[PDB]
Amino acid sequence: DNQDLNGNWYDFGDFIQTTPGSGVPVVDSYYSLLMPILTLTRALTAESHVDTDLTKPYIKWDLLKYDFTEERLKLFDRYFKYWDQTYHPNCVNCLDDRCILHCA
Amino acid sequence: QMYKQARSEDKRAKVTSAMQTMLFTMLRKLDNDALNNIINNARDGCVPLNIIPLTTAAKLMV
Amino acid sequence: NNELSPVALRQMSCAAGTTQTACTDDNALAYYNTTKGGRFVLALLSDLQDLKWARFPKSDGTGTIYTELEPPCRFVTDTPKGPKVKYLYFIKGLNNLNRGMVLGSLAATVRLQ
Ligand code: BEF
Ligand SMILES: [Mg+2]
Ligand SMILES: [Zn+2]
Repeated sequence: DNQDLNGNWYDFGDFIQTTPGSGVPVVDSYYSLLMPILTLTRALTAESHVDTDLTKPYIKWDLLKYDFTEERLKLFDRYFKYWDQTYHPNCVNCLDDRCILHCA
Repeated sequence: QMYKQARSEDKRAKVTSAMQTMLFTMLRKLDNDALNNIINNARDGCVPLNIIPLTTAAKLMV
Repeated sequence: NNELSPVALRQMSCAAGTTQTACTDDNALAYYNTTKGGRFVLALLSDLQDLKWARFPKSDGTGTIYTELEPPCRFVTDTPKGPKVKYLYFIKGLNNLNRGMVLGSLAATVRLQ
């Protein structure tokens, strides 16, 4: 509720100050509450284009490609950079059944 | 109870010879010039199955 | 009004280690959270600048454990009596919430510039 519908932020009244270089953004009820809206509104539909531009044509992928692990780890860094929990693109490296549910 | 152990083995030999007569008739049908040309351009030899009829088939049904 | 740690924490005691091996009897200091669960110290500090692992004592009998550290971040941490440099390593594997409570308690309620 402190980010209007343009992306601008604005209540800095419950923030503390530390030594520069060590700041801790706590984003865990911001991403989790927002999650069901990221697929209803189809947010990441501009990532299928040739420069992430909704005007330029689609990306023509190699037809024999099936891994997509180096592009799954680059989509996590671009939008969920400060989400502090290990993300396993292939859930065969997960640690229990509460990690499979997180990483899937 | 021994006629029934015989019956079943005779039957086990009639299905074991029917799947064999299939997996060797659906194999003589692979234009192995257009199929060994994508298993070769593959990084390790694994390809998705959804692109085999799409790039190595001779007939189309619409 | 999401507030971080609306109630403060306490406790500072015991030791930890500097030489994965040594941790002879007294090395560095552990900070906070008796942790309802039992004992879970959130953060760690030191008077020195060399600490790889730390056998920080804990309850029961198997209290010995390698409470190792990670790349630190130092602060002036001016003691009210005078200046004193203290390098803050965080417990390996701490999450952004706990490092918020720790930082909030030892900075806003303590004398740091
Ligand atoms: F988030 Be308000 F400025 F208390
Ligand atoms: Mg507000
Ligand atoms: Zn996982």
